[PDB]
Amino acid sequence: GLDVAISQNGFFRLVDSNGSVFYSRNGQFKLDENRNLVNMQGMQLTGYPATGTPPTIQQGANPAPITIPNTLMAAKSTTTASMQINLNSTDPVPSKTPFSVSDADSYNKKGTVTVYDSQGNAHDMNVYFVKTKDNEWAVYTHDSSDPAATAPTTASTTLKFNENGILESGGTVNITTGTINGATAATFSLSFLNSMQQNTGANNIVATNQNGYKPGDLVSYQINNDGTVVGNYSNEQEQVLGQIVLANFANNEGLASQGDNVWAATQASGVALLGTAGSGNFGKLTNGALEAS
Amino acid sequence: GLDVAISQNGFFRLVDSNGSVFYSRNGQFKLDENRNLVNMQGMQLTGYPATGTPPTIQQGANPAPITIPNTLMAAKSTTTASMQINLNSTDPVPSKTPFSVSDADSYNKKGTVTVYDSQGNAHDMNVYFVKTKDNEWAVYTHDSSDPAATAPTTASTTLKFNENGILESGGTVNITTGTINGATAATFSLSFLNSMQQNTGANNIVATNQNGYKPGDLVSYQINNDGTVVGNYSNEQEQVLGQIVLANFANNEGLASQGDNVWAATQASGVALLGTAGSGNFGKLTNGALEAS
Repeated sequence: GLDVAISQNGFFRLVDSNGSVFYSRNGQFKLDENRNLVNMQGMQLTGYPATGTPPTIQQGANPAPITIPNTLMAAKSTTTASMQINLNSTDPVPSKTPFSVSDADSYNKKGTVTVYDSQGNAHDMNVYFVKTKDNEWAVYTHDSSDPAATAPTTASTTLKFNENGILESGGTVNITTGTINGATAATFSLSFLNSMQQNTGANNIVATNQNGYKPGDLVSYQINNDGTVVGNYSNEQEQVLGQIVLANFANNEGLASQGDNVWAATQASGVALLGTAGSGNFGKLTNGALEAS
Repeated sequence: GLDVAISQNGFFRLVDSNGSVFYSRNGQFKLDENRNLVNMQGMQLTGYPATGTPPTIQQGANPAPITIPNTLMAAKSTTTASMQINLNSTDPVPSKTPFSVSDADSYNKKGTVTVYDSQGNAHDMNVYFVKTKDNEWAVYTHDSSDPAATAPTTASTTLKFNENGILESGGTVNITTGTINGATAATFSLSFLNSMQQNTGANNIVATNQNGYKPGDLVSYQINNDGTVVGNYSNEQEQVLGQIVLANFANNEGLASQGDNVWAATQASGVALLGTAGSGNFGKLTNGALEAS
């Protein structure tokens, strides 16, 4: 049961099953089976919808019943990843050829970045650096999570460093994962931005990142103090679901009582003028609410 | 990446890693780290294994995952060799005695045949012909590749020719090589079949042969149009590795779609009836494939 209060002026904007619009400062709502937020009389709380991916609020749409779906948040397939490596200029060119993922002396360094496909399976992508000549390093990649993968035989790219050790070419390359449990592979741009070749040191990965994630179950939802409604999911991600609209009238004394501190607009009240908590005419909600699903 | 897809009837027969059997006309295979030919879901193409030495495909075989091992093809120790020589009846009996591999006027002719031991070392076998009297020629042999081998002071055989110059006796003799780098010697039958004594000419070796060879690294592999899978090795030899099986059903409409273009047998389809491309129920593969290692 959500309890949300208006600190200063304004009313929540509600609708009944016929679409007639009403107003109330009562902030007692329960999530019903249709995933709407409803007061004790069944009227639905309204606000701006969220659309797109990532979802965003459309403040120019007509207000409609807020929904808090329990639909899982879809996996996002990785399309970018990065690895920042410091490579040692004094490293040997490996004598053991060819390169093999199972031959630890056929490469100079292995790193790993875990990426995700459209279905949300993890692919632990191993990245191998093989010094070929002064200042140049072949890069192989391999999906270690794919039990039916091919052995890489050809470098994905070659990093070339200038005399000061700054990466001058070969720093971005398109990688495709293996196909796990039928799912279509992730295809992503792998960047080695900020990698350098040190005059001396040991091969070391300083940072990695990637922009995908697994699917998430709804763990909790919340109303922020500006009325934005946000879902929190089990994949450590969030999605905006909508934003509560508030209403003010030129004359509150003209509003028609429906009982149960619900009100209707009249000629005497003027038209409802709409906005959001914490902007323009309206103070923030006193707090908002956070509720486990 | 191999491509042998099927516009005809017959299905390839695949297994998942649990041994469950599936069928598909899709012929897109990759050679994975496990050395199986897999489709995009990681299912393994199956067929008859190769057995024996030389490896062959039997009619009694259970289909199993095709393998294309990267393992070396083993050397074959030589067990036969031949040298066909035309010897000159007017040749002198050498006056310089004794016979010595180092004294070029102590023999009438020298030839060479390179044989192999089971490790694959080459032994350069020198063969010396010394006319002893009318129509008889002593033959000495020596492994020039073994520094510890005793100098030949006794003939390995004596060739005797009849009045027409046809070989009458002494034409077949077992030879044992020396040893190289701690490996066991080769033992082979040396044949002088088709050697002749000409009324007049110069001593001349027309042909040699032997049946051994060095070890070979895998260079390429191929699928022939009858589905036989063959490895090609750097010793200029080949090995059969297996033979892809095809399946047909009494009722294809009865097969259970597994997604993609993969199918499972059912009571409605009947049991799979197996064979090979280019025989019985099945026409040849449209082409086959050839891939470098």
